[PDB]
Amino acid sequence: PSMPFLKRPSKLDGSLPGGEGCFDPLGFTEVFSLEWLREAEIKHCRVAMLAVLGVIAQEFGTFDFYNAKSKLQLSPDLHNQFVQNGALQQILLFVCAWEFIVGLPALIESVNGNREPGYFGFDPLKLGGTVGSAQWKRMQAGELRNGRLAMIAFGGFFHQQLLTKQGIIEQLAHF
Amino acid sequence: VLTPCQQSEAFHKREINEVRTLENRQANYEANSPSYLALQSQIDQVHKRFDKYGTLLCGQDGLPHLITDGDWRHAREFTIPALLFLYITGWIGWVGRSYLKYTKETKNPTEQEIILDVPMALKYMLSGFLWPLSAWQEYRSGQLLAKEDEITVS
Amino acid sequence: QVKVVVDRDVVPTSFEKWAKPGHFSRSLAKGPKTTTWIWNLHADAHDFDSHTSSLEEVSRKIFSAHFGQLAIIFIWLSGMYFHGARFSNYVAWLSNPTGIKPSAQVVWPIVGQQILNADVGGGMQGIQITSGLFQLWRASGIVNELQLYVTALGGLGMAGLMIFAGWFHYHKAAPKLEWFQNVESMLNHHLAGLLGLGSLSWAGHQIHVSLPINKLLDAGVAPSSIPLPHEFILNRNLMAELYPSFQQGLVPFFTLNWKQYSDILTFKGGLSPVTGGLWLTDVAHHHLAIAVLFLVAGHMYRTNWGIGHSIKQILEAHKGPLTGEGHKGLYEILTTSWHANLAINLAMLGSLSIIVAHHMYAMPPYPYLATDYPTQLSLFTHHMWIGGFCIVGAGAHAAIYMVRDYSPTVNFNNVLDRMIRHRDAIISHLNWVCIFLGMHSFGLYIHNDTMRALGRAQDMFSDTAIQLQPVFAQWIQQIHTLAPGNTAVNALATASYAFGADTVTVGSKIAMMPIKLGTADFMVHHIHAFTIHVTTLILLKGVLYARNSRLIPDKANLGFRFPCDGPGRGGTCQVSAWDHVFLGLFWMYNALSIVIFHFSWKMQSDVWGTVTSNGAISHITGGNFAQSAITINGWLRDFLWAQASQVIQSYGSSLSAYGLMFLGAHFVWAFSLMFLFSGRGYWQELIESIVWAHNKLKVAPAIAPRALSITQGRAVGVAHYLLGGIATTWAFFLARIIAVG
Amino acid sequence: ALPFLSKPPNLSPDMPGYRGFDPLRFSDAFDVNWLQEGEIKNGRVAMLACLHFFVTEFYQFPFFAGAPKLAGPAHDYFVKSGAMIQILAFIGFLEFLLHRGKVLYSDMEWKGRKPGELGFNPLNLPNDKAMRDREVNNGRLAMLGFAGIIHGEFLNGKMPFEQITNFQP
Amino acid sequence: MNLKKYLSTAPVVATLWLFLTAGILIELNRFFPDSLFY
Amino acid sequence: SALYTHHQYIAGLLIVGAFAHGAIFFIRDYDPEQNQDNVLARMLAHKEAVISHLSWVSLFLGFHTLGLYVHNDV
Ligand code: CLA
Ligand code: CLA
Ligand code: CLA
Ligand code: CLA
Ligand SMILES: CC1=C(/C=C/C(C)=C/C=C/C(C)=C/C=C/C=C(C)/C=C/C=C(C)/C=C/C2=C[C@H](C)[C@H](O)CC2(C)C)C(C)(C)C[C@@H](O)C1
Ligand SMILES: CC1=C(/C=C/C(C)=C/C=C/C(C)=C/C=C/C=C(C)/C=C/C=C(C)/C=C/C2=C(C)CCCC2(C)C)C(C)(C)CCC1
Ligand SMILES: CC1=C(C/C=C(\C)CCC[C@H](C)CCC[C@H](C)CCCC(C)C)C(=O)c2ccccc2C1=O
Repeated sequence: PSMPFLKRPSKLDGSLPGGEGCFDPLGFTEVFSLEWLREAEIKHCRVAMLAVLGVIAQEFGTFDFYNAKSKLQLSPDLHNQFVQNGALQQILLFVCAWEFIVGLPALIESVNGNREPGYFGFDPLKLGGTVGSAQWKRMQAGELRNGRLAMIAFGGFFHQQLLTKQGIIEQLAHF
Repeated sequence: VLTPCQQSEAFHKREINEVRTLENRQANYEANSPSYLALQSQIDQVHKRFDKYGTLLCGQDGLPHLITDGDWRHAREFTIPALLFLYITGWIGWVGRSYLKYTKETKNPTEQEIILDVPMALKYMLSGFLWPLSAWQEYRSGQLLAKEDEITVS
Repeated sequence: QVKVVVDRDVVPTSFEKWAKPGHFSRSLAKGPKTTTWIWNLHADAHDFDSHTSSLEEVSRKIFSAHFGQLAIIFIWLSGMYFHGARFSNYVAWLSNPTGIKPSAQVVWPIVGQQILNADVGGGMQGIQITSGLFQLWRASGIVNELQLYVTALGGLGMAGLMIFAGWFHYHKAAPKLEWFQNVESMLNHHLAGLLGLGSLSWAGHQIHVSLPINKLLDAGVAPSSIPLPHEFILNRNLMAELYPSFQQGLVPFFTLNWKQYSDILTFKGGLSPVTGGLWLTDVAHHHLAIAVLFLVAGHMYRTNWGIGHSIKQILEAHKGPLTGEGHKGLYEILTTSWHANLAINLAMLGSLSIIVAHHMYAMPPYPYLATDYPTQLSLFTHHMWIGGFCIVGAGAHAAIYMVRDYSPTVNFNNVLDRMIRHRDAIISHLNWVCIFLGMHSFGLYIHNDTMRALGRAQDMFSDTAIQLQPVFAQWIQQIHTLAPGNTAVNALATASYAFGADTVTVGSKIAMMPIKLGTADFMVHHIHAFTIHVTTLILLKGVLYARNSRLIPDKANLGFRFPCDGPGRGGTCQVSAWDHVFLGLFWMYNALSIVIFHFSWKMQSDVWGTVTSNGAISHITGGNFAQSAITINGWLRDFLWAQASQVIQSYGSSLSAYGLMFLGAHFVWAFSLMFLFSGRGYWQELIESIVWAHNKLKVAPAIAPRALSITQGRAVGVAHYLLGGIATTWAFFLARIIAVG
Repeated sequence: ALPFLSKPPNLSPDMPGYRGFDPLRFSDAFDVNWLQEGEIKNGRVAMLACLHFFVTEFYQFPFFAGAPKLAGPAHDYFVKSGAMIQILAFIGFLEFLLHRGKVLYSDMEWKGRKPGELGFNPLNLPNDKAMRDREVNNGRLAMLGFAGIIHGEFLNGKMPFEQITNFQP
Repeated sequence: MNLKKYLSTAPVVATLWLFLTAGILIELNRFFPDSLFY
Repeated sequence: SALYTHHQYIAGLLIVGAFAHGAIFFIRDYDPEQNQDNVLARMLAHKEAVISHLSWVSLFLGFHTLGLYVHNDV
């Protein structure tokens, strides 16, 4: 088939940035129109890369003035040390701006099919910010793959709690 | 006889009755209970509720009556929400009249009342604010009323 | 034969036709030149058998709409599990159920209505549940709030599968009619797959969740030392202590040594006197009996393998001589029209719901259900009213089949139209039975009314007066007393305590008492026989005279919702098959109003109430039925006046919302009457006399303001008569028994 | 201007204050010229209002107030002191002459190419040039930080000017 | 494109508007409860 | 308590008789050619304003008794 897999030759995709192939084993791109799922994939991969760099960069031990972390999960100490400061409310609220103001009509550009549904502009780079053919696709695959490994790797960075109850640096100090 | 309400005795008996009767529910919970905090805020909403009726006229029942003469000592009871209310439904009436005399001359007026032209609707929604001297200036123009519309036999 | 033939990518999923209201009907996409276009937009919104005659497109529309209904039901049940999770005192209720009144909904604190938050114990207030969800959850074995949050989450997930399901089955994979008229397979999968695997897998839940948990709660363990339901399946050693038959595994099952499963499964009946509900051993054994018996029942329909029946060769073989042709034709009747199937399924669904109501008062199946009487009351009452309305839908949709989808060619001399050949002899003997039962069911109340009013109480129909002891009900009730030793041989206790032995007291509250039926209960049963025969008179008159009456010999040409024919024949107002459904809804309100008034007053005099020491008895009304149900002054005084005292004195207290739903539901009731008595020939030029006052000020509405149509203008009178009249009894019942139970 | 192709609404690029920004397409259905005149008028009156929150220093306290740098119930202080109704009368006596049609969406007085009334310009060194383009920003920044003053009165509640040096919560 | 035309119909605008005025009254009766003056 | 209620129900019955025979007068007894633009023909001319304003005051009182009783009762 067109897939480097069992069999489904080009169900609806095939030109998307799968450099190793188009994966798609289950019937989502059968009926979901694929532009919605692409905007969801890219938005999840961006926010998951922010999540994993959040967990690691916080596990390098930095606070203005707060408690000892011992974790970056488990809501009261970390999360509701932050909420009771009256502090995460705005860091949610500005994203409540961002998605409704510049993500919702952006998603309307993901309605009509005139977007390439990532693309919030945003290349503040010289000598390497190619919007064209080569580096846009092979770097968009970089954002895509590092975002997917950010999704799963953030999955493990959450789920090392039961036999650990410690930091992931302390998980590296354990076997 | 309309006593001033801040010194009516049976009125203050209703104060003692609702504060204490509502406090009978407060005798179930501990000092940090959210229910108990809600009845703290509720007792606040009873003492404020009764101190903010200090200029009404609660008669022999201890219940705050009103006055609709426009005495100007009781204008805050009725005539000020009267003028306020007639402003609000003169707004609504003027918006509805202006919008209907828009869509009376469109392509498909039957479709215009199902599917509101939110362009022209929210044009008139806001534009009917100065309706006393817009109806007074359309009424002098011979445009507010009509003449020789439908009627039955005789 | 059997195969799956499904069109893919049928209807585009654009929002384009939302901008054309009334796109669906070619008789209605003209646009509103009148306001009657508005209301006909909604009454024709689900005439799926009246958009287009093509049964394929209709059948796609309905089968996709079902998933919308199940989407709303899963949103609703996920609402109940989340309101049980976040808002309820269920974890506190699980500690002591007989003390803490059940509540979920915690009213937002705005002006005054914070007084509706009833202090129901559990350290948290809110308006009290009478739906009895907590008794369903203790039977389910839900321990802490996490299973309620998770099951609400799965409720939303199944709601998403139903929205995406119906979207997927109208638009981008929608089946052919050959898929729909595969009815041997539809029964073959509902009798087995839906109901069979439902009851079997539910027996799996009850055995591996509810039996260990509601053994631990029957011992009285707080829900902290109880392990997870989960943690009973990882090892049998947590269940072999509770039931030692789990130690033997499934080996006594496959060796047919089913004596060994007497611990898990049994046939006891009665009620567990600790929890006041059924023994869940009996209930799990019960669902295994529905399991094997329905899974056997599924395999009687030949689909692909030439093994089983078809419906055709069954129905054609019942060619009895008094019908002549036999059932030749019904398989073509019931596989081409949907209103016929809706008549049957609504009739059996509603009557099943009444059966549900009776089997929930007299065999209370949930733990601590008969100890909080409002949940005991209203779960009787509510399944009566959907138990009622769904019957009238039968009388609607058996009428509609006779009007719309009837066809005399396929339906010639069979069992169906041979009724219509003597429908005068049907309706005439319903007419005689209605008058005979009306005299002998209500004239007894006027009789005892006068004899008590004339002083001659010896001439009444009391206990002491001319007795009318119901002989047959007392006799077969005595057979049910003599059940568990004689004929139900392997039983231990009776089928219920509404039949036999001494009552069940659970926390000084009477679970079930042996109901005595004497000489007043007789006459209320003849009320019920009467008002069931009147609705059967109107709803068989609405089906047999649905198509060609001898008054109007073309109703099939006029339609189903026509108002009338005219003033000719001396006036033929309210003559359609719809109009008999219009009357069957009022008589529904009558028949069920006196079913529940029979319930909620005989079971406040002969069952419910409290007990004191030395086994003493104390009902809520205190035995005040048989001396007082025989009249109507005793009825209206001792029930509708005396039981109002806890509804009417409810102001200032937490029941006061019912005191608002008592008055306003009177309002809506009387507000119905304006639509019933008047007619649109008044309102149309009353309205047009107001249209003069808009044309004078140029506020002429472009959509021309007609009055309501006749069938609408009476349909709204029914729909306020039932909301007002039903919500009066709703707030009267729940305001009555919460102040006691 | 706005990069993800969402920028051909009912608006026009040669309009003053333009930097290509209507994500929620308010230019549809809301009469872009009237939205422009509301932006200009909100910018100028918020501009003067934050100029009151700039010249809350000791200068020009002429005999009536005696309440320096309050910014909260100072509104209530002159509801109590009277003559705040009177400035609605005076502003009404302006807005008879300024707009002359004075109805919000019905009959907007579009005659002179620009949302600016009667040509209030006695100095008149610039005309309606691209100075318009640098008026609107000097209104827009005058809007937002104006809120930043009053919210500094809301939850900080300390002082308008005394956040800037080394004063942080 | 036509979704806003569905959001411009009579009941949808009537609920997005009566929901809004109902929100004006409910939010204006938490903030200022028991308002019998003025 | 019975004389008052007696004469009030008889009072309402006889008003409704006066208007019922009013309508019988306007159907089976009315001649608008002997009543050429008469006071009665004037009444039938502005009957639209009459019924619109009766419907107005009846609507106003029905939203301002029932409004105040449901207010006081809530
Ligand atoms: C377009 C708005 C509008 C306007 C200006 C009027 C104006 C009038 N109506 Mg009215 N009316 C309206 C809509 C309107 N109506 C609607 C929609 C209905 C159906 C419910 C009625 C039903 C009605 C009756 C039954 C009667 C009047 C009467 C009257 C007159 C007396 C004032 C009164 O009591 O109002 C009555 C007000 C109501 C019954 C309720 C208010 C109506 C709506 C809810 C408020 C307007 C909002 C409107 C929907 C906004 C649409 C435009 C917007 C979307 C842009 C007055 C000329 C009376 C009359 O003839 O007196 C001379 C009379 O008896 N009206
Ligand atoms: C054994 C398989 C099976 C099961 C479990 C069901 C179950 C159901 N059918 Mg159904 N059906 C089946 C086979 C089955 N059907 C077949 C073979 C046919 C063709 C002859 C039909 C034709 C049919 C029609 C025409 C209609 C139904 C309807 C219903 C629902 C009744 C409402 C109810 O009880 O709510 C209880 C609800 C539940 C218990 C939820 C169950 C949902 C889970 C996910 C099981 C569903 C299994 C599903 C078929 C898997 C799809 C396979 C696909 C992925 C390849 C119920 C969900 C009615 C309905 O409401 O439409 C939905 C309806 O109108 N069925
Ligand atoms: C309280 C009001 C009331 C009463 C008494 C009835 C009574 C009746 N309705 Mg009914 N009905 C009512 C309201 C009422 N309806 C309303 C509101 C609706 C609106 C939906 C309907 C709609 C309706 C339909 C659609 C039908 C009926 C029918 C019937 C009859 C059923 C047969 C029966 O009971 O005979 C027994 C009679 C009684 C119980 C009445 C009391 C008579 C007493 C017991 C004996 C006689 C008293 C006395 C001795 C008279 C002689 C003395 C006198 C001459 C001085 C019955 C006469 C059915 C019908 O016409 O044929 C069966 C029918 O099809 N009704
Ligand atoms: C409870 C019974 C009831 C009620 C309330 C009414 C009420 C009314 N009738 Mg009436 N009527 C009744 C029984 C009733 N009737 C009966 C039994 C008959 C004999 C058939 C008549 C015969 C009759 C005639 C012949 C006439 C009336 C008219 C009227 C209106 C008089 C004007 C007025 O007061 O408007 C005030 C409005 C009200 C009192 C309506 C109630 C307010 C509602 C409940 C609030 C709005 C809805 C609310 C928000 C709830 C929302 C519902 C939810 C689903 C969303 C009024 C609507 C006349 C008319 O049209 O006048 C203009 C007229 O000519 N009636
Ligand atoms: C790109 C964009 C910006 C940049 C925006 C950000 C800063 C770019 C950076 C993005 C980062 C965050 C990408 C993240 C990728 C995924 C991370 C690296 C996951 C790593 C996990 C790996 C290490 C596996 C980890 C196993 C996880 C497993 C659970 C066990 O525990 C063991 C263990 C730790 C080995 C600018 C501004 C800088 C430039 C602009 O032009 C555009
Ligand atoms: C206090 C007083 C007074 C006053 C009073 C008055 C005078 C009142 C008025 C009122 C009145 C006095 C009114 C009247 C009423 C009446 C009525 C009630 C009417 C109506 C009518 C009817 C009912 C009918 C109708 C009709 C018709 C419909 C048709 C034809 C015509 C007719 C008319 C017949 C006086 C001054 C004495 C003095 C002092 C004391
Ligand atoms: C009162 C009455 C009417 C009149 C009912 C009128 C026409 C309908 C009143 C309710 C409508 C829905 C009011 C219209 C209001 C619109 C919804 C817009 C208002 C703005 C908001 C509420 C959205 C009949 O048409 C009728 C017909 C046949 C027998 C009896 C009767 C009858 O008793």
